[PDB]
This record gives sequence, structure tokens and C-alpha cells, in this order.
Amino acid sequence: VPWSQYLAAFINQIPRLEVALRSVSARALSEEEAARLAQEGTYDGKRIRVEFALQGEALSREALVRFIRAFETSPRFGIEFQGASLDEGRGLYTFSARVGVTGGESGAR
Amino acid sequence: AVPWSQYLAAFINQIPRAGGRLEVALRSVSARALSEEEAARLAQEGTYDGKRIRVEFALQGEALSREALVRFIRAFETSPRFGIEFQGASLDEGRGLYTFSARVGVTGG
Ligand SMILES: [Mg+2]
Repeated sequence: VPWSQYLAAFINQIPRLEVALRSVSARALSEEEAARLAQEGTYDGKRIRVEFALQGEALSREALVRFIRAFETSPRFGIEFQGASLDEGRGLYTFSARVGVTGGESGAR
Repeated sequence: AVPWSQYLAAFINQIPRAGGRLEVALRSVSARALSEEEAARLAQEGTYDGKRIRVEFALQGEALSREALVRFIRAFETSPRFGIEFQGASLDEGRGLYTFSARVGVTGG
């Protein structure tokens, strides 16, 4: 099941579309990997538990910049902007990014 | 193990909307894939307008107003790829907003 695409389609349907997602893929980090990343300075040294790898499309440069910034201003998120490309056939930018979320979420167990 | 449904809700709530606002906030978003049998039974039962669903998202959320909740529900009815089953909503008089629950079905497309 192409989960990443279903999750993207579901997120794009939520009414507000300047930034649409193509794929949203989640993984949990080992404590060792989280340790390495915090020390490497990625995600501003926050202790990330979960990473969402994103591929998306932005109708303008400025919409992409707002999207990236939203994940920089929170104590619970970090973002690594991996890249963007102009798509002249569709008049938009494709882009990729990894969003880290700090550990400590609780669930029943 | 990892409470994915909370990390995904938080990620979705972080995606910026115009004005910095969030008229619907998600608290839990769980996904699951349907066996062919279950999709066949749901379709015959008329759930999700008889579309044959491939993935189902179970949602717990909060809506700023009755009108925000109605817009959220309708977003998932006006698309050929989605159906929604609205389970319920309640006014939280401590906060002056609505909690709600719903299931969203997604087609193979
Ligand atoms: Mg709720």
C-alpha cells in the first residue's frame, strides 16, 4: 500500500492550496540516531523522535518559504529543507524536506 | 509503541494556513488499510456512498465553530476520491469549541 501518497492526498483535502504534498513518509529514530542528529546540529539540536519525509509542490517561492518557516518557529519541530526545483510545465516548485518532531508524545500502553 | 496518530495530528496542525489560523485542529489521525472483503462489505452497506475504499483514517479533532466543522465534513464529500462518516460532535463549554470524531475513506483513485 503506497501509504505516503494516501497520507499526502488526505492532508491536501483538509480545507484551508499553495503547498500540496505528494508523499508523506514517517519513521521513528533510534536513540543513537537521535543522538547523532542532535549533535550534528540538525533540527537545531532538538531531540527528535519522529521524522516525516516530505515531497511536495508549491505554487510560489514565497508559499514554500512560509511553509518552511512554520516548522522553524516551534520548540516541538525542526525542518531540514532538502531542495526545490522549478517545474515550468506546471508553473510551480517541487520540493523536498524532512520534518522532525520532538519525542515525548504519550499514548495508551 | 510510537503513538503515530498523535505525531501525525501535530504535523498536520503545524502546516501553516493564511492568517496563522487553524479552524480545525486534529488530535489523532490513525490510518489503516482495508481487506478486499471489508471494502466490499462497506461498499454494499452504502458507507462512504458505496465507494470502494482502500484506506481509512480515524479522526479525533476540535473545530473552532459549527461552521468550521461543516466545511471540514463537506471537503470530504465533494471529492470522488474520498468519503466521510461523521460520528459525532460535542460543544466543550470549557473552551467554547467543538470536539468531533469522524472516519475518512480513500479510494485507490
Ligand atoms: Mg477531540
